[PDB]
Amino acid sequence: RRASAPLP
Amino acid sequence: RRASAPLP
Amino acid sequence: GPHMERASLIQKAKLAEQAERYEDMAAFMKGAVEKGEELSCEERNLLSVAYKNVVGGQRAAWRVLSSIEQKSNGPEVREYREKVETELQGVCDTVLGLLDSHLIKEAGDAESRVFYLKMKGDYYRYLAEVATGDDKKRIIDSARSAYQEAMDISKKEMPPTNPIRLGLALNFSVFHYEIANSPEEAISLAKTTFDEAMADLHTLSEDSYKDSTLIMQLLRDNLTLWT
Amino acid sequence: ERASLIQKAKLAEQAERYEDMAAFMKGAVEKGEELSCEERNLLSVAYKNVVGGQRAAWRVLSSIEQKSNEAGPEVREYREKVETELQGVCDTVLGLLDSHLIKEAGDAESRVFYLKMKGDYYRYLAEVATGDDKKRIIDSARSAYQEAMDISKKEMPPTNPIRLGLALNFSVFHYEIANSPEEAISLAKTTFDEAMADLHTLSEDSYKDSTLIMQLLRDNLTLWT
Repeated sequence: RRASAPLP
Repeated sequence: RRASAPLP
Repeated sequence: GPHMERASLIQKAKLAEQAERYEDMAAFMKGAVEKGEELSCEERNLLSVAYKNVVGGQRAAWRVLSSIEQKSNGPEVREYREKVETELQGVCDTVLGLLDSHLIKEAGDAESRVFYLKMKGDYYRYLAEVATGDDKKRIIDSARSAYQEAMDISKKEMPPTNPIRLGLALNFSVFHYEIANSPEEAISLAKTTFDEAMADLHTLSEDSYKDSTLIMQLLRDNLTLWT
Repeated sequence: ERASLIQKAKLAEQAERYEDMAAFMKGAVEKGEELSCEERNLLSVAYKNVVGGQRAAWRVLSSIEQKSNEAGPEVREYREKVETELQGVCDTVLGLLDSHLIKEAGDAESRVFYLKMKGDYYRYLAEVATGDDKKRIIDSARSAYQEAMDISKKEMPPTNPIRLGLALNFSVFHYEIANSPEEAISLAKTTFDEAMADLHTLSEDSYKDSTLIMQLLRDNLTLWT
């Protein structure tokens, strides 16, 4: 599965 | 931590 | 009608399990139990998985908060720990209510009777983990009674390698050590259970052997920790 | 009080009670003060954990529902319940962003942060939306992302993790939501190339954050091309 921005 | 019975 | 409604609730609980939505799973299982039919082995396991995941999450959170509260000795930790405690108590009271009004029966199989009585002991033990005064004493007595009734049945009706029997003896020994402050009874119970199961392991099949040995490893880990 | 709500959100984070954390953070935001960098991150962590949980559950259910066809009604009904809860969380975040956070944002960094968050939650709504509502949602996410891109290109360096994370998510939006694989690949390549040219000038504070996003952009490109 494609990645989206991780948690800040 | 101490172990208790695992899930059936 | 009731039979169709029940089948739907069980399907939904199985979907909730796949989706890892244990509060939903618990709610579907509660509804399914409230239809009034006896639970099958698969259904008992769905009910147990659902509530153990809900209460397990709450207990872990309560331990985090309780640990911060114990180390910091503001009002926020106490207030928040109390909120978590109330939610945990409500889940335990729900399970205990289901066990007493629908599941705990004089009939039938010793397996299903020991299963429900162990579950009763477990949820009273979870209540005892967070209880304080004379209420704690009443809760400790109720867990002890449920576990003892289950032990009496399991010693008479189940082989010492049976995983329900093993799991029960494990939890009751956790209860003796952690709740009842009887480390000697806890160690003795854990040793006896392990030794009796060890003597019979060769009589088991590859499938049953893995089940029994898993719980014996847990008994052994707890003895390492307690002695 | 605001200080109490923030302390409680930090306690809820330690206890991994993200719905509680989100509720405390919502209450804190509703006090009316600007959020600090630490507080923005608490708010983001809280709601991304809640919605992430819901999205994963929705994907499980939607997968079963599709395989079922070749049904019964239970999967559809339950998927719809999860979908409604997810929609409510997104609407809560979006309501907080529109009524308190985007307007009151001081710096450009906080405004890009909030506008990216706006496009993200519209993108989560677009993942489960279907008709003309889906079209409206897609337009709203595109608009939030674009406003954030315009600000980040003018105010932040190409290696900035907020800028990089925004470009990553907007490229996910193009590929997955807007069905524009070419825009997605182009955006991801450009972002990666512009960050790569400034790699040696990256701030030590951003080393782990920026290089992670750079790895994710690269992983997505490997997958999309």
